[PDB]
Amino acid sequence: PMFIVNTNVPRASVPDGFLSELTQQLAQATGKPPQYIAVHVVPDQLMAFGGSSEPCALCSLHSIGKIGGAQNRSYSKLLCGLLAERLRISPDRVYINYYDMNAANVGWNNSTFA
Amino acid sequence: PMFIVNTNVPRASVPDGFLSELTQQLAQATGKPPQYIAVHVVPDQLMAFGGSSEPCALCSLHSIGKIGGAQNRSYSKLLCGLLAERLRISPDRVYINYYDMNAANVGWNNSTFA
Amino acid sequence: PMFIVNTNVPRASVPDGFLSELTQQLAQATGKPPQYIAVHVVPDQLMAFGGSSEPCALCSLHSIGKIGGAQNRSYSKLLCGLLAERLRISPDRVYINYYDMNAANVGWNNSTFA
Ligand SMILES: O=C(O)c1cc(-c2cn[nH]c2)ccc1Oc1ccccc1
Ligand SMILES: O=C(O)c1cc(-c2cn[nH]c2)ccc1Oc1ccccc1
Repeated sequence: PMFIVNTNVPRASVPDGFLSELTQQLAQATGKPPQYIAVHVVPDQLMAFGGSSEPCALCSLHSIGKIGGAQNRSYSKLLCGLLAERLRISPDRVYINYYDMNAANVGWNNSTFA
Repeated sequence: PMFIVNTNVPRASVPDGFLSELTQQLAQATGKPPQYIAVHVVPDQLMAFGGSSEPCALCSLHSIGKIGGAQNRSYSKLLCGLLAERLRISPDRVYINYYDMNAANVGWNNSTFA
Repeated sequence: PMFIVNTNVPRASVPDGFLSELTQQLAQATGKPPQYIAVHVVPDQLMAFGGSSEPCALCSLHSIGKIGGAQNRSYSKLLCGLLAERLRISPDRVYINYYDMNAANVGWNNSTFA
């Protein structure tokens, strides 16, 4: 999968090791090999949630297959938990958008998937 | 609703309270509870529109329902106007990608909206 | 179309005129009018690909209508070729997500397309 986090929480508060932990945990959760997992964190952002500048996060999980009701709930729980634990962002100020990418619509290594 | 603005307009040009303004106008325009309205502004971007460096913006508005023909026309007029008045970006150098997210694909507060 | 590059390659490693080259090349590959081609490059990002933080890119290319595997493979090679040659990014560490936007869900110039 591809996972992206945008947040108003500053650079300093992003623990070293956090990108690795997202890669590890996302492999463990999705049933996907970690070699192709991409993770992206953007701190120091001018954003708001409900109008308020209290810590928040706008996130994105792109996957080729394996997206739906029950799975997206378990990923939400895992990643909210991780953002709360590591960046002190409350779960109710996190949004995670899930996308099921069709294989031909994902470019990689001078071509596309499958 | 989630609204994101990326622009080559510098940090200094974004007026104080712009995020709240976007949150008020989006709450009106969509009829949605204000607590669910997220906004994000990214200034100083290395962007071009038509190959030119002139002020421009690339935006997106994600929502669970309330996305379609007339609504999007109206959102575009509202939002381009706000970007013209506040950021001094000509409407013809603005894109806003609209997305109608299914409830099961939007994570929040340790779960999804399903 | 709209092309967006996010990378951990620094600001300085991005050559001058790279946005015009991307605009040039996208116009000649796709046949689309250059005036509506939007490009966005975001250097110095905190990201990892396959657990590792060697130079990488997570990209997107949005078009109105008409997406297929033949075109996407050609765009992938073209775009991967430009990132190798100019940004020193190995093609096996580049994702490009393709999207077929409906005309009505792309806001522009106070209205939407078609
Ligand atoms: O988890 C995925 O399905 C997966 C998803 C993506 C992706 C990048 N942007 N949008 C989607 C890339 C590689 C993947 O992993 C693969 C690993 C091996 C073979 C095929 C895909
Ligand atoms: O190349 C495209 O398909 C195209 C894509 C977009 C777009 C913006 N955000 N997401 C997609 C806008 C105009 C386009 O070009 C057009 C040219 C003429 C008429 C309509 C669209």
